[PDB]
Amino acid sequence: PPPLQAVLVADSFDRRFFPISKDQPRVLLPLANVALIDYTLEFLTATGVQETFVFCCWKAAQIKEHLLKSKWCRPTSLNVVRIITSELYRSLGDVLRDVDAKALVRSDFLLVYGDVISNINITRALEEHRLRRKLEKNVSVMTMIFKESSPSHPTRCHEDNVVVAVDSTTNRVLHFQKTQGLRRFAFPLSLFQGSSDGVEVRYDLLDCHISICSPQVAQLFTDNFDYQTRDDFVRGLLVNEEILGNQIHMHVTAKEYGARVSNLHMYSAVCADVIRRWVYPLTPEANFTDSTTQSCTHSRHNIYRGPEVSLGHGSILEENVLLGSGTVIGSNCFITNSVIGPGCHIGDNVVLDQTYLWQGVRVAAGAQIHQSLLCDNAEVKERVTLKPRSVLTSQVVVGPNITLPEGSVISLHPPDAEEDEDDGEFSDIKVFQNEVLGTLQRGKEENISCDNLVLEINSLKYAYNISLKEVMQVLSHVVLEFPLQQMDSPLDSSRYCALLLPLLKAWSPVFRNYIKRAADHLEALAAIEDFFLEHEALGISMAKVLMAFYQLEILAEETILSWFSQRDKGQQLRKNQQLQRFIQWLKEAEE
Amino acid sequence: LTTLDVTKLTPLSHEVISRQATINIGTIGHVAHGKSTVVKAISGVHTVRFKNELERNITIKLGYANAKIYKLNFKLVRHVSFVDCPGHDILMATMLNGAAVMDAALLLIAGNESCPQPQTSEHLAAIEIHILILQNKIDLVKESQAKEQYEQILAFVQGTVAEGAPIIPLKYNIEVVCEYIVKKIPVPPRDFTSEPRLIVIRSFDVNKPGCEVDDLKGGVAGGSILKGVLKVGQEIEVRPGIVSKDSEGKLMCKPIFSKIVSLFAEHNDLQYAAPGGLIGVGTKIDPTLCRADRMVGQVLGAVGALPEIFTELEISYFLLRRLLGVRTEGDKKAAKVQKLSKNEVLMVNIGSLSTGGRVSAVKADLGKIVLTNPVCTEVGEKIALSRRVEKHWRLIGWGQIRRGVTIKPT
Repeated sequence: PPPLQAVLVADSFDRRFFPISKDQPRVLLPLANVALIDYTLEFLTATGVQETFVFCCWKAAQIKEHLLKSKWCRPTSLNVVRIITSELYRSLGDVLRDVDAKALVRSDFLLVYGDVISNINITRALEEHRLRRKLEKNVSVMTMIFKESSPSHPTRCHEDNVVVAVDSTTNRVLHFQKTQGLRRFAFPLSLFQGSSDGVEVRYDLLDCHISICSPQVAQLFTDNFDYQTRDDFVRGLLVNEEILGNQIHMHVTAKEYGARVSNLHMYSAVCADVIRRWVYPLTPEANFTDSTTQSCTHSRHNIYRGPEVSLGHGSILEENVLLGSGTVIGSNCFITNSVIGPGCHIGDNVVLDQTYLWQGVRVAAGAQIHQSLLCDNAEVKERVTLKPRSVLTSQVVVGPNITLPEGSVISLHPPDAEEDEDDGEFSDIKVFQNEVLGTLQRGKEENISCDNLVLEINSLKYAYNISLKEVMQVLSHVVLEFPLQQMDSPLDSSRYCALLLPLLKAWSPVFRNYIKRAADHLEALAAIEDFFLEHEALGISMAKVLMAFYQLEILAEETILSWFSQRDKGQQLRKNQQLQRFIQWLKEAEE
Repeated sequence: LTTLDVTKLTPLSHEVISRQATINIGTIGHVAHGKSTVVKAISGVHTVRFKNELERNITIKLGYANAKIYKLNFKLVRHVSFVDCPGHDILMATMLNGAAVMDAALLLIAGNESCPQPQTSEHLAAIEIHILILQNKIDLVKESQAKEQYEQILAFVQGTVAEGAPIIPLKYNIEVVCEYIVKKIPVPPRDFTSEPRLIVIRSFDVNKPGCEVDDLKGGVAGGSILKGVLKVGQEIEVRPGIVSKDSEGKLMCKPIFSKIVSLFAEHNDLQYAAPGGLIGVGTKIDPTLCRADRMVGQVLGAVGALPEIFTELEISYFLLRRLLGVRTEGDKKAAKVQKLSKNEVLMVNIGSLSTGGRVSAVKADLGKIVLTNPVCTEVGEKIALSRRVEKHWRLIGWGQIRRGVTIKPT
């Protein structure tokens, strides 16, 4: 048994945190005055990880600087951390391809994002995965970690809901899909044809985004380089079940907790859970990231008080309140279900409900704050009311006499936020012919090569399995229609003649390739004769058009003469002096 | 036994000195893993079994099948190799990127039905370009066989514009077809005098677990020689080499030079090597540097072939409107090649070397695609472009290499 290793991606390849992510990496956001990277690293250290690799691409300098001062980077830590930086990273697939290129992993590593809050001991799941690998001889490649949860729980936001279908006897995953905006779900018949014993469909699973992987995962990722996310990988592996089966399994845990921070709603849910000791022993007063500033004491109704809080007179702290070090609280305040960062200053007669104030937030008196996040050094002036879901970016100051709406998101950066920040608040064959016509029209506009058009014509004809003589008539009809389609409704001999000039110039090699045999030349005249009747506006104009066949050697003069010799309306139309004049002009020129 | 030697100046394609593998022939058809029986009955069941590991890309790797056609206690007239892989799109992309791909085309078409699969196979064969069709519907009614032959003759007359002039009809018919192919097999022009050039399609290391202290044979890569003739003991060079991005900046791609210790075919190949086969060169390369299929996607050269390492390349975008030779009955936009959208990952297949890349930018004339891994193929080679519709990569179009950003690490 080799020592366990874990990969820790420190970048979410998705812009779900504008404008917060524009000046601070998501992984470094303070959940409870502690960075998410600290939480996930502590979780990894607890479960016995001895080697951790962190990949950072966006704002990697700040993550480097913060991490190098952390406890895990100390020489005494049992979790050996290696930091990798590469601006070429664009998705998790690139990260795994790089891992396989450098071959850091030996076997059975852990895949997990950098914003995962968990206290799960995966020893049982790891042992099950290793036993399944040993018995099945390297078939299973992945083991997801899922937690039972009711669908009505706030953690199960509509963005990350997932429905799964597995075999209940061996925990063998059979189907997996998202459920965003879907009122009904679909399941292929295949799931039942293989496992006739039984199939269980589950919707009470919460995606912990934690996976016990294998080097085969990296091998597949570097094989199918189009893969970008873990969901794409699992879908691609499941759809191609017949070849390289490599079935994925899962393990369900119910006595532990785990969830990733995807968006602001999930961030608030995870913060509320963490404050309520749901992630024990990852409680605020434990000070797992040992620091002087983050020390605090626990009291009744989950009230966490830092050093030198200096509480005001008559202020009431109801429940689920975390107070940072060096904070100042005014008189007759009321803060409930909220987290206040260190060094904050609070006015008088304020009401804070389910808000989150980071380091340096200063609030004047009379402000009512509900269900809003205030980034670092944000300031609020007198008598400002914030509706729920409001967001204040770093160093943003809001002036007095304003009631921000529900969707209020403001920042110093103009275009990212919904408002700028400043000291103020205000300011049958027919289908084949149609495909041929579409391809010809597309080729005409795109200036396509003659060879490209010839290949497309051969490809379309071969697929339809149409006869060349029928195709030649179809091509001639389409070509006649194409010159006819050039104008809208001129019904003039000059319009058809002028349009057919450029049309028959470049496409002559295509026409030459289409009709080569003598019988095709006779058929081309027959199609041209039928074209004159179907184009009675240009039917008289066909006398000059018929010369283009001899001009480009498409239809032979003898074949045209034989067509005129053989006789009806068509014979009467061909008997006109206009058709005869073209015949006489060409015959005299010929000899 | 073999009568090989180490004396040759101007190799001959039909020379009996080698009698191992002269011309690489392809077997394209809609057999759907049904051509395996015909191939086995033609040459053998498992004549090639010398090195196997965990399969990496079974559905995206071409497999050769050598076949020595002997006739007259007899004499071997020719010894060619049959190539047939699942998915005609990859084979077509490999063929339409230069030359030396499926020199002789054998079509093991079914004589039972004329479904769209035979039409797609015929379209792929036409796009790739000499072809030879065959009727595999044995054990049927004689009148039904004649009707199927007439239908196949009609299809051949339809396809005669591009390639429709084949003739064919428990292995007696197979032996007759093999004799006819040997009679009609044209000799292809292969350059035996140019500098050595090979593409590695499968890297191996036959050192089993618990090897000896010094008995460590490693570095036996496998592939096909593109141009020139390879001799044992020559100093081969890996064009891709070891590429490391640990420099906290531009990636460094250092090539690897090693003396070619041995060259082995399915049989014991001579010191000299002939193009057109899946031969393996074992050199003085560390087994760690070339793990199981690790060194895939590499070019082996002798004196540092002109192919230079590239990071991003500009191609002349040119795609097909619909699906080439494929049109679904529903046609619900499935058989519609969409435009080359930005940030789309697709492979370019130059020869047998397939690399990945995303279209960073393109405006109607040339896409600047940054390749997944650094590659060294050519400077003006016709590079194909294929995209996966649904679990099956298929050709989307063609283009020409114009310029790019190159790197040369030492």
